Amino acid sequence: LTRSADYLLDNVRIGNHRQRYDKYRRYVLLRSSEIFTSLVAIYAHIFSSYWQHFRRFTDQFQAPTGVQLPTFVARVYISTWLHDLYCSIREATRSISPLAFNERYSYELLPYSTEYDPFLAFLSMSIKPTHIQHTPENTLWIPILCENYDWDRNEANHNPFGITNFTLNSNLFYGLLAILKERKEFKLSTLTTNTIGRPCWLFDWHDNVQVCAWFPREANFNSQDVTAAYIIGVACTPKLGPSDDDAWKYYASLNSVPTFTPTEPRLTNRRSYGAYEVRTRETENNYFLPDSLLNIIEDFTVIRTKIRDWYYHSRVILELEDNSRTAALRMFII
Amino acid sequence: LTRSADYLLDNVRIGNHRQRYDKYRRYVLLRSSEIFTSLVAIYAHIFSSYWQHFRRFTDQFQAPTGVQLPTFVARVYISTWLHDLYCSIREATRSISPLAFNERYSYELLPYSTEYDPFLAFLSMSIKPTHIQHTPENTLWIPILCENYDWDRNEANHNPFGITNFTLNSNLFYGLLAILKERKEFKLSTLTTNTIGRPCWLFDWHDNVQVCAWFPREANFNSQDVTAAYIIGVACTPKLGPSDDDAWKYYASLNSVPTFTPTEPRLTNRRSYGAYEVRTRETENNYFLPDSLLNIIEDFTVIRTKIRDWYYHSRVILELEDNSRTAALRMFII
Amino acid sequence: SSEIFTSLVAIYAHIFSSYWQHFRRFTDQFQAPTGVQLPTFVARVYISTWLHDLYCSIR
Amino acid sequence: DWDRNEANHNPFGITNFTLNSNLFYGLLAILKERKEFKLSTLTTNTIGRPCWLFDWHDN
Amino acid sequence: SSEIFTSLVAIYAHIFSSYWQHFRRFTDQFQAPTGVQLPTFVARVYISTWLHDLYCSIR
Repeated sequence: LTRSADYLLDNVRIGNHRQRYDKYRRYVLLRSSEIFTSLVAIYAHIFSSYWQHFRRFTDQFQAPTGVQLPTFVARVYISTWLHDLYCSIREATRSISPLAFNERYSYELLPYSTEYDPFLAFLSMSIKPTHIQHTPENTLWIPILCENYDWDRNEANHNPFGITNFTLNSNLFYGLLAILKERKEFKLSTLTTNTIGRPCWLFDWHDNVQVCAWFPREANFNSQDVTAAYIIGVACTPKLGPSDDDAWKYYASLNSVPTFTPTEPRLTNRRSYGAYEVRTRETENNYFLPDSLLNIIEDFTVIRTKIRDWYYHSRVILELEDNSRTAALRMFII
Repeated sequence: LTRSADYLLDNVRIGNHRQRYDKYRRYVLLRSSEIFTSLVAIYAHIFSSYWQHFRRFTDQFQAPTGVQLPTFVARVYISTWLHDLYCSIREATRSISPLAFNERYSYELLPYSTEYDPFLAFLSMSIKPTHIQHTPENTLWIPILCENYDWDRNEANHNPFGITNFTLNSNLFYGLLAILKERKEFKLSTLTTNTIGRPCWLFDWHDNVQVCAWFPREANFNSQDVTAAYIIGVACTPKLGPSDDDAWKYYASLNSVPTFTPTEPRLTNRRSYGAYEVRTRETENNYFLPDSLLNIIEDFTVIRTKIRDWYYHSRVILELEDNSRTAALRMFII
Repeated sequence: SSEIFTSLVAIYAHIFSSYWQHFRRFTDQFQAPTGVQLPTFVARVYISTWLHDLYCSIR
Repeated sequence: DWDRNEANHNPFGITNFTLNSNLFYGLLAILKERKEFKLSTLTTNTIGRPCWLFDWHDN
Repeated sequence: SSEIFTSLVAIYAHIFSSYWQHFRRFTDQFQAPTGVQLPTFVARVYISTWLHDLYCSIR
């Protein structure tokens, strides 16, 4: 059936058509403050495990409040890593998608360090303009640390992103880097200058422990990205996966039945399915009717319409005429 | 980081869990009435350009009311091919998915032919239970010719599906097969005995020639399937792709604006995207209100819930806790 | 393209009618419009298709 | 004056322009199997010949 | 920078129109600002991007 296929392809009759180009750039805002706290909490314990090498170094500093000194050290460490993560994303967007560089990453910063522990040097490698394949849209996701970046040159009051306990201290950071370098138990790796990241920061984090991949495992991730998502025990991005929601139910008083895992009676029948599914339920306890039913009842004291956006992987047939159908059948069966 | 991943895989923390098995069965109802019409129309053309070879054999039969003899011969040919396609799908579902055999294809027919032209043989090879990979749900789509069949043994009265001009005729069919066999113009092909088909019949057909694939091209189809779908110039199934539904808009009477492919504004934002997208609108003429909302209007002389069903490819993290996070981090940075 | 069509139809109907035994059984299913002989009608169809394809050749 | 209806297509101003797919392809098959009639594949040149460019006068 | 722009847009719209069977489906997603044709729209975007990048190359 390849002669008919080739004949339909020589004309533009059929093909592989898409409306988006291959690595279509999508910005996605990182959490950047939940990640921060998760990492600070995971690193304060590592530091406390070997605190006999930091108890003298930290005698020069004073913690802001009842925060312990290992948490202070971890906070400064992670704030510096975030500061440098901005810069690593910025240099990655220069070789891939210069438009993201022009619109979101134009401000220049040099990184405090080129060496971090093997894990933060792994997320530095991963949280980058990552590429996802074999989903309906072939996308290049660009991580965004913040929408408006609030830069500053005095690095004592410097808090570019809106993180709460963000603290830059070059004295603390560089003393701690010397400690981690001279100690035989701590290992430091240099940051890799790659351009494409890994999906370790894109999984969807749901109710109990339900972390679920909205993209195929093949060509996307290899269980080392699930490990990095595991050590960051929180979501790195908002929910980006597909959802098949039903119609709205309305209630006068807050008699709303709790969302039962016994599968509360959904109104509409399901349309799309996956191998793993999570059922949720959103609420709106003060929703005002959309200004049209109000009109209708006001002249009472209805026509419904809905926009559907069917998204696909590609368009396969471009121009259908009977003569080409008959010619393709004729060169096949004659 | 592979040591940490093996640690998180021996202790079963991360994984590849799915709630649905690999070739998950899904019945999809075939058109079989539009397919029949378009196949008859495209085969009457190939028969009338070679009518000297069929004119003397078909002088003994009479077309029913006002049908031309090529159209009548094509109707008989296509009706017999559909009869045998039932049996192809039945014997394919017997082996794989024996429960769909028991509940959809229990009735036994005997096939009239093991030999058709190359294209009807290709379609017999393709409209078996197709396997679709790399969509959120790894699926096995099973074509259903009809929900109910209305069997009977009278050959001249048999219409096992709801097709208007379905005509079985044994003498005509076997004389026609003999003619196609001895004419060197026409090819014949033995029907294969495969069990998994091809997605030729599964594309989504929209208002224009906008025929689009809701599955990746890699591992699914190869543009011989696009050709086979092209020769059948109609939709073979209902629309199976995903759509990003908007919120309903309300109007008093039929005063709605026309639909704008120039993108009239949609109420909600966008959540899911494809490389190709088709925007449609669904009008509902007679919709009163939810009866609870009517109760609210009467009590007037608001709360709103909605069930969201997120679907994914797998569940990647099974059991999360800080002891395992700390262990898998320590074994990477110490 | 109107004089060419007429003269080509006229000179091809002659070649078709001297070999009409080979086209008689195939063309019994079609009907010529008003008073056209079947060789002339077949030549008209042939020449109209050739002109259709000549457009594409020049394009 | 284009249009897609095959039985109504008359892309030029010719009176008896008649397109017919079944007739054309059956006729081509006949010309192909009859050893009397020759067939030729259309070339893919780009410059023609002046066969059509001469000046025709009253005689 | 604006006479050059128009000269280049006009010269490239013709190149694009010569092979428009490969852009007629791609440009179905866009809408031209005014009575400007779609090959001119494609050429305008092409040349504007080239000018944008020409700044950078001179820089």
